[PDB]
Amino acid sequence: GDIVLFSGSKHVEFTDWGGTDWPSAYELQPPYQTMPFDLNKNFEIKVDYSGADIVLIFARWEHGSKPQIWAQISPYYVVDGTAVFTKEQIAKAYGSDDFSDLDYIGVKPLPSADGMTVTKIVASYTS
Repeated sequence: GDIVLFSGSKHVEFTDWGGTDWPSAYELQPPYQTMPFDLNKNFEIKVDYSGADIVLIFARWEHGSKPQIWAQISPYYVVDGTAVFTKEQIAKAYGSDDFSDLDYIGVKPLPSADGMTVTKIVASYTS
């Protein structure tokens, strides 16, 4: 299956690492929002974007003894203005493919004069 998480034209301005705030094109908080795709499946996240380089963040906030995970990943690869992020890649960054503690998923730009525009985000299942 292919699951559209967003389609349209979402623009994010972010011209440098100036502030402590870091704006996103797309965010999910699994503990708080019903999920549009199944993290347990072998998935890839595909993002059609332009204007800035792009990063996917899987994060777990710090809770007692467990540290904050900020699994920021560059695309597994980019093709044709589409970034592809894989579960295996995400898992390697996150430390595991156990997402039972996952607090945050964010798609974010790196600094850009023009800002980043996302047109489509798709989760597809791979096997």
